[PDB]
Amino acid sequence: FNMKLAINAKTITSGLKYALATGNWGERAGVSQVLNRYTYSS
Amino acid sequence: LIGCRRAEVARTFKEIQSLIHVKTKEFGKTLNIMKNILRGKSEDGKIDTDNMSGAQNLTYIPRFCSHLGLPMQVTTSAEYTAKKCKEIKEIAGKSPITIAVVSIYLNILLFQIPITAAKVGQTLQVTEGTIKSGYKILYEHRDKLVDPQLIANGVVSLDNLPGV
Amino acid sequence: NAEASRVYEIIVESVVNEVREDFENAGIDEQTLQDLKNIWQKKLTETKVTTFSWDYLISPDENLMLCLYDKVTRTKARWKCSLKDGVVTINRNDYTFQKAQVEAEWV
Amino acid sequence: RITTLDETVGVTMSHTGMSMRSDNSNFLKVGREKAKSNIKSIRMPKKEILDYLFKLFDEYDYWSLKGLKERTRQPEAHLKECLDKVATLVKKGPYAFKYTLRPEYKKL
Amino acid sequence: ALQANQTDISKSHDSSKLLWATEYIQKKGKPVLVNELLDYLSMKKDDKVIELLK
Amino acid sequence: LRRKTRQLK
Amino acid sequence: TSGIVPTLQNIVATVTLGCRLDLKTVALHARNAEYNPKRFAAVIMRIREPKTTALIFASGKMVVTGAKSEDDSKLASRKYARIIQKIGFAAKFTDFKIQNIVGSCDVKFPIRLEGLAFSHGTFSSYEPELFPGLIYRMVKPKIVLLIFVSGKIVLTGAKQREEIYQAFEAIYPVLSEFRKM
Amino acid sequence: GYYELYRRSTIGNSLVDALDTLISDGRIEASLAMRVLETFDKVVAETLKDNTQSKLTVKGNLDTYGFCDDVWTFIVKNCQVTVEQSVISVDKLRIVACNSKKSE
Amino acid sequence: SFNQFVDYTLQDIICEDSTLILEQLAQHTTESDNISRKYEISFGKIYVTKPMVNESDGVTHALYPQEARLRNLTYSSGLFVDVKKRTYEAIDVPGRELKYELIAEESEGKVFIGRLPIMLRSKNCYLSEATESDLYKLKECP
Repeated sequence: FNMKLAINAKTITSGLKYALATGNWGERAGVSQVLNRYTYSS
Repeated sequence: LIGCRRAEVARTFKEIQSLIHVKTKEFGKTLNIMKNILRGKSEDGKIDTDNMSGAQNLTYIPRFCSHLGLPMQVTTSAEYTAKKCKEIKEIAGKSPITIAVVSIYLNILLFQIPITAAKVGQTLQVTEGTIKSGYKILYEHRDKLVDPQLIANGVVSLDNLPGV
Repeated sequence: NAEASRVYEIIVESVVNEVREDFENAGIDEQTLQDLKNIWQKKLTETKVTTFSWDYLISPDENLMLCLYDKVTRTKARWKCSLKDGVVTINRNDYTFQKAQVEAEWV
Repeated sequence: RITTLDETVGVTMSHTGMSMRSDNSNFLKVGREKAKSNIKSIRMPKKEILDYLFKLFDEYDYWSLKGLKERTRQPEAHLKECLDKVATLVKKGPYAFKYTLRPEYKKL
Repeated sequence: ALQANQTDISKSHDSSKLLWATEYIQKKGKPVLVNELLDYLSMKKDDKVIELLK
Repeated sequence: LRRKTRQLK
Repeated sequence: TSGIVPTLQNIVATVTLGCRLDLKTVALHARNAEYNPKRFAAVIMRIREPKTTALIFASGKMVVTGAKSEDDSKLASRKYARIIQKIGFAAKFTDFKIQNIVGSCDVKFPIRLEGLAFSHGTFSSYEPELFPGLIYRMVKPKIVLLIFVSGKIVLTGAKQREEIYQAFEAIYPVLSEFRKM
Repeated sequence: GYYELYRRSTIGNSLVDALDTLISDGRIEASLAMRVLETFDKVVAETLKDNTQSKLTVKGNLDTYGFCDDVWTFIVKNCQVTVEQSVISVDKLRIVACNSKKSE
Repeated sequence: SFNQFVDYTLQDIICEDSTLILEQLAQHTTESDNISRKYEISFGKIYVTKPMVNESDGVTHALYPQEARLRNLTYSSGLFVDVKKRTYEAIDVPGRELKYELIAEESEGKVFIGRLPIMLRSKNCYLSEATESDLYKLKECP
């Protein structure tokens, strides 16, 4: 038993990154968008 | 191991053995075979540079210092000490891991960071006796193992290194 | 050696006490135990070993050690034996040891 | 609330991934438990083992392979020769994969 | 050592004696009289194994 | 014979 | 050119007798015999005058080792066969072939191992966190050299005394080219 | 099972002489004598394993070694033997040692 | 919402299916093998670090938002959990319920379980404790 292999930290890291990089809330769309920085009010 | 070495981020045998459960003998024989195969297909079918050589100790120091949480200034001093440590024949034959660890330990006590050898060897999985044994050899040549600029400025003095 | 005598008394006491059941199985009388005990003791004191209460091939008076070995190893000429729970006879003198170390150099 | 680690980030990550430290845990080291035990045995004379199998077969009329090798404690290679010479295995019957003494000597 | 290596034919079970007798019989080019068998195993009198062979 | 490995909840 | 001749340290010679032995008999009637069939399938025996060890197998094959000379191995093997003869077994001295010769020497100056490992990459393997010595696999004669920082060379693999000398005479130049300081 | 090596020691030899002398007298059965020896191995093994604490060491030169059937055999010549105090000079000490792990 | 999630929800999620039990039953083949084992992995408290980044060579250092934007890095922190590894064993007498007993092996360390992206100007971000001058030093807009 190697605890370093039993728990794959990549699972949490990728799932949160992929869901936040795209809007695809899974593994709903458009949940994450590139923040507007055209002007402060935007 | 080959992949890490080709990327200039090479690891050590122990570090890879922490994940893949293979004892040393099979690891070494397989590595020698694969290197021959890659060389064979490099000629008939590049592969290696100065990096492919086993020692390449300077690459280990930044990560080993990070595990101990030292500031970047100490890491650069450790790299200089390890780089110049190959001129001494009494230490040059030692394993690159010990060469890097003892150089790191020498600088740890040079800048007076409160980290004892009991934890330096416990963190980098190196016998404490080996660390202190090697430190004695890296004490007769201290003037050649410390960066001239650091001593010139006044950041470090050689009297802060205990002498046996 | 007092320890050697003490153990020897223990051994003979255990033998005579333990063998009684089998003797009754064979239907031999009680007095035979006393005769067996007596003759055995007289033999021990007759040996006068210790004080008592009473070529390339293989071919009392000989010094002999009978024991058990825990582990024996060698290094290129040098043999190291870790023995335990043995009895030795040297120059008509007997000793008993819980552990023993043999360090001999194979010339 | 959750507890935030105030240590240097590099120090906290020294246990993670390809680390110079080796695990000292004895948990679920199943491979270590049975791999440690190992011993070889030399083939004993046929004249003795052959007799041993007959007393064994007199004890029980059906012997499994694993049980037979355990009781004899001999290599399966040599053991197979004598077992086939004395007994036969019924594979398609209800007592499948079990050797039994041949009828020639059993019927006595 | 070989003389002591030889094992007394008084085996644990009568079946083993028959097994060796059958093996010895098959390795003969021609039929062997009872005399040859009696020479093989130290059983001159009428033994049960001899009957079991028949 | 069982699966020699099962999970209890 | 070098002026230094490597010295032989071990010779592994194999001999056959053409007869089947009873290892237990040899172990019990030989002076210094160690027969443990659980670990190995031979009786290990040693003699003192040439100081050699012999692995005598149940098939009549013998593996003599430890002799410092080609002829000394012959004397050791002959004596081992004679000891087997005096036991009573049918043992005759027969084909004697030296299967390996090990020699050692020192060039008397430090050698930069990182250099041979780089310049000669098709022969040399340098992995210094496993073994502190560089491994040079010469192609002609086919011999393996262990090169160390202290300037000590170990030659192994030669089947005659000529190849071990030939290998060293062919390795001295490349070793001198990489002298530290 | 227990080893029979102790019969070669002083106590074992004396017991054999006693039992055989009685056998010659006809007052003891031969098989009964064997029963005595089998139990003799048990008691000697138990008492030696439990009722001793002395430690002695011998240093010398091996003149002959040997191993077979889990029984080592050393012959140490020109050896010094110390018990627990006083050294003993021995010209030839023969050692017979069986396996510590009793063979079932 | 992010502060609530990091502070309270993360601990709650891990305290729902924290226990994983693997039971190795008797496997009656011989009476020398009649013990039944039970291995348990349990999750304890969860810890979160400050934002950090690990380079290719394996060196980890604190990451600030300005560097993350320029270097195409993800602004995230690490998550650690205390793991307890217990093993019980019991004698499986035929036809009886077992009495599992702790067999003197209870290992009890922090285990990395991934990286959590950090919302800026949150409790776990470096800019929550920064003054106006500090933001200017860090090349952040007040």
